[PDB]
Amino acid sequence: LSNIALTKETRQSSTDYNGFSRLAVDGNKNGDYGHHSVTHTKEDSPSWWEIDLAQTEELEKLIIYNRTDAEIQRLSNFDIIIYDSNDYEVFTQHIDSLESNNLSIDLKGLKGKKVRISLRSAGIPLSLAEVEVYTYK
Ligand SMILES: [Ca+2]
Repeated sequence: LSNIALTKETRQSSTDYNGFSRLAVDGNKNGDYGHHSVTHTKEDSPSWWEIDLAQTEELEKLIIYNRTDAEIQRLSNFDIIIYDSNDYEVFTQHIDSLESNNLSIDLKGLKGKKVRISLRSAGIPLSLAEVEVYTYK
């Protein structure tokens, strides 16, 4: 397995507090906001974040690392949406809440090019410490 998320092109609904979208693919899973490795949107309707894998890949695993210092509850009631190279949805999963600072999803070789994480409660900022996307097997 290799983490092909690293340094892929990212974007998000908006940015607050220097929480750039790229911070979720910098290879640093520290969720303490002041360690400067956690994304942050404004209070959007909805807040979302997206990664472009640059071409279609066989996806083995997705790992999402939450913020940990404060407001950890914000990463809850959300959707993970995977799209093909033509921007059509190929997979959706709804998440009620995280119990630990992270969630792992096996994708069993699902082919996709883009991954969006989008909150279903409007007004809530999205903050991610790290989103890792594994291919290989
Ligand atoms: Ca990070």
